[PDB]
Amino acid sequence: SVIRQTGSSAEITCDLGYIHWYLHQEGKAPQRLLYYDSYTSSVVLESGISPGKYDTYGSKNLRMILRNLIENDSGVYYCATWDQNYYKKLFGSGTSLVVTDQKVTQAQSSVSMPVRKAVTLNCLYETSWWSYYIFWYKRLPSKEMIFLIRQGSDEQNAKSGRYSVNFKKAAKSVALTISALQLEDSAKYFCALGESLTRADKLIFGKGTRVTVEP
Repeated sequence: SVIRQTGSSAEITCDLGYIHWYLHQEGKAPQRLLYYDSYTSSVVLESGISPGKYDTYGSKNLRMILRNLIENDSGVYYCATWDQNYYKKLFGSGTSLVVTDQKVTQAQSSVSMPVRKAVTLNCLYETSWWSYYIFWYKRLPSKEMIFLIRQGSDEQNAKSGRYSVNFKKAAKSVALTISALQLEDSAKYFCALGESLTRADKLIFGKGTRVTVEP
């Protein structure tokens, strides 16, 4: 939770070989800004992103500095990395900054359920790829993206714990159902697409869907 003001600079740190910095702005879906390889010190910026705006350093050490702040840099920044077995991308703690003066859509609306009752969150996705993965995450009030489930474009339906994906490739729909909804499940759930399991592969996110378990 970091206040700052235009023309200034900001140092997001990271508490996790390739690291991916994402930016998550209000009401928008999270997006990769770039990814950086420690080994090579190489950096690869995404389309439109301007070089010399984001500086990245480290390998305790890993940080990103933003160079010329502007209210649009406002948002919450995350560092990310593929798990050691590429089952999932792991996300860092999350850092909200405030500067002061292939498609994925989850249009479903804030939902409210009572406790110990199921909820199915919808997620529809567009893609040119023959093969890809879908990852569902839970964004906590602390702003931490937790990983939940992954559905493979060629697997049977995902089940893990209370989590269930009903996979419908023909219609590219992947709604997550959480089973015994409990108070703590009250969160915002993001649905993500990826193409392959590789150091460089990014995640394309929906804008997510608030769940509120009620007693």
